[PDB]
Amino acid sequence: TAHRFLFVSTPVGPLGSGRGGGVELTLPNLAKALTQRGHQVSVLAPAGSVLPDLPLETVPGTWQSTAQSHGRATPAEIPAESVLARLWDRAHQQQADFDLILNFAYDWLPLYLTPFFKTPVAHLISMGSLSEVMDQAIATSLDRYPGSIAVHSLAQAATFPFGDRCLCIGNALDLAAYGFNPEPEPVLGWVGRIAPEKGLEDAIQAAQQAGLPLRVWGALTEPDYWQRLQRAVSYQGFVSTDELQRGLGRCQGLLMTPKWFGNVAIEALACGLPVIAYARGGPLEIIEQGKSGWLVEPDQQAALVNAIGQLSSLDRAYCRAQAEARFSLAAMGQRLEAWLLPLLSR
Amino acid sequence: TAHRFLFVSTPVGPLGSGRGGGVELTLPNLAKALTQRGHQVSVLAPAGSVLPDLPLETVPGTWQSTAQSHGRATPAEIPAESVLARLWDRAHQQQADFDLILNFAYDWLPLYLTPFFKTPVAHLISMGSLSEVMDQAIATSLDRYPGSIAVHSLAQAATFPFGDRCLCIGNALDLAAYGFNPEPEPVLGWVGRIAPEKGLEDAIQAAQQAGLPLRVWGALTEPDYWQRLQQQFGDRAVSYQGFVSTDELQRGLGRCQGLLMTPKWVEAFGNVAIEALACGLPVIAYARGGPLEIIEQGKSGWLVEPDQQAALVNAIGQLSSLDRAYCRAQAEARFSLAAMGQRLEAWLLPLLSR
Ligand SMILES: C[C@H](O)[C@H](O)C1=Nc2c(nc(N)[nH]c2=O)NC1
Ligand SMILES: C[C@H](O)[C@H](O)C1=Nc2c(nc(N)[nH]c2=O)NC1
Repeated sequence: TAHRFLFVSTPVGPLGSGRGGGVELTLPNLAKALTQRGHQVSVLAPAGSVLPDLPLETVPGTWQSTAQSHGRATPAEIPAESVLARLWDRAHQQQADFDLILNFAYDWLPLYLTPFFKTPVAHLISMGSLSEVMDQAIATSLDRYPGSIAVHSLAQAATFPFGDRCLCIGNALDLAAYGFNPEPEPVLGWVGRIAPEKGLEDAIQAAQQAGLPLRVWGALTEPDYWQRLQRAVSYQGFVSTDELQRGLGRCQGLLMTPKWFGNVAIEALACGLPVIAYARGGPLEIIEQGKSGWLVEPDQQAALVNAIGQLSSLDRAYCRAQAEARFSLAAMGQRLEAWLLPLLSR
Repeated sequence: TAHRFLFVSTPVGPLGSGRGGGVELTLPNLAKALTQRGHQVSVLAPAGSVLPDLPLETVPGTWQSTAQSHGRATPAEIPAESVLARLWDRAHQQQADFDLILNFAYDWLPLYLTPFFKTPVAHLISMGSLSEVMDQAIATSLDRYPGSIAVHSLAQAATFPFGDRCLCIGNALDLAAYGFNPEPEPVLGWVGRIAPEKGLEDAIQAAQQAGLPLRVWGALTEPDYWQRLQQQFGDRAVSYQGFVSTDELQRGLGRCQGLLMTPKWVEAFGNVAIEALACGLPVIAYARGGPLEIIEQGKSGWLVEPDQQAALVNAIGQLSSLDRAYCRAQAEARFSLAAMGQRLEAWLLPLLSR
């Protein structure tokens, strides 16, 4: 019995714009994870979204603000011509053409709508607790529909008082499309949305360690920013994952310095690129200290320097071995089936 | 054929508190207007609500911010522990116990949720255009579910582009609570919140000049304002006659020769003109918004030029031309529960499926 799934993406931005964060990696990988087992998976996402191979349906409208831009007492916002609202209205309309509906939005409304749907609606939470309304909505969903919530990390699960009631699936990626290369060259990678404050700001600043360039990937937003330390910093634009990975794989190490998934680490490993992260949040469950990467104290600009000088120690083939050992699609396949299948009956 | 209805109140505040606004009068009245015609009506409302003779279930939560205090580009807010969201969740729980659910809340969420219900949801919009997100929600609802949206006035409909596709049910009240009084005292009425920038100094000035003392009705939050009113006018000029209730209002109001109605906002539908007619009171109102379709000019009242003393003074000196018996007959004819019942049935019975 092959089942039919509908994935409703994040409303902060179009899939494959770079603006939807880590959902743009996880959504297609978890989709591919089920299609490989003979399931049908169809995606619904904001207008402007791109997705190879997969039945996609898009809807135009106003993007949802970022959640890490609002307090804890701040309410859920539904602006005019909300894309989120129209995404869900749309899912509701076709609910009977599907066996289950998985939501990837870190948003109140999808959770709230769960009992209003006849088709079972499972939810994959992507961030820690940020809002009171959001935690209350996840909790209400659990209470009525147990097992229907999931998470990637336990450090994510632990920010919730209902934390132990959420499943863990962790995170995967399509290993086949990442080429592991030994050829390293003194470069250094960094991969994300190049925001006003993501880790430049203040992680390039620790690229001085051996005056190393820091080749920067990521979708460039429309506004400007720019020059401190006079311009040894090799740049890149957005580009597909396959162009990313060739350009990335040939780094000596990848840096991560977010404020606190973050399933970028996991891409670097798939190329045998050792990760230097802050010993904080997600990275701790991905990186194995002084083996696949370094996990240093946050906010030093000194610890990182040292970490970057110790890269040659780490076996690059080991990084690639971990990535395969844990983070395959085939394993994430089973874990999704041991999450969703039971909800088709309960 | 009788049916079962579920009425879901406003999330701005409890019923029986003053915070729910005109829903505090509309909801019971429309409810009563169906029960006195065979139907059953239940009510869902926020924690604290007081509502007699009618099955009431109350719901805990944060109240919803009044829509008029937000601008047009502002989003819809759903706060943590929202009474609004919990109301509509509870309604959906019991949806199969009723033939139709009628929403009284001026908010995005109940409108968005209409296709998500198997039981028909009808919406009584209570204010004029305020937001982009609310206007589009009603618009969407109109398209998919024509005949689903009702309004109190054409003046309020006129604020929306799609106003022509809304139904005007007007308004009603329980006439038996209001005593017709054909012989009033030499006094004038004014009803509403006692604060600055609310129309009262206009009504005091025009009353005094006319040679009649004014009697007032409503909430006084700032005593310094009241003493300041006495300072610059007269101790005789204006007289507190209590808060509003409804039985105290119809007692005290019927005794006046006229209601001076001098509001600022571009409506004030505003129940009070209807209630004044119920006691056989002629209304002297500003010629704008709701009263333009309430008062028949020169027969049940006078519609006058806004913010102008001479215009009130002239209307006051023509109150005696107006038959108080007529004021009552138009309240009986246009604003009765009996009359609202057919309109509600004209509107809601076609919306029933099965
Ligand atoms: C990966 C993560 O889900 C993504 O970066 C974000 N998603 C969301 C967000 N904010 C909201 N309101 N909703 C989301 O789904 N901010 C960031
Ligand atoms: C009758 C009048 O419309 C009522 O007092 C109000 N209701 C509401 C309001 N604001 C919102 N958001 N919702 C309501 O139902 N402001 C005033």
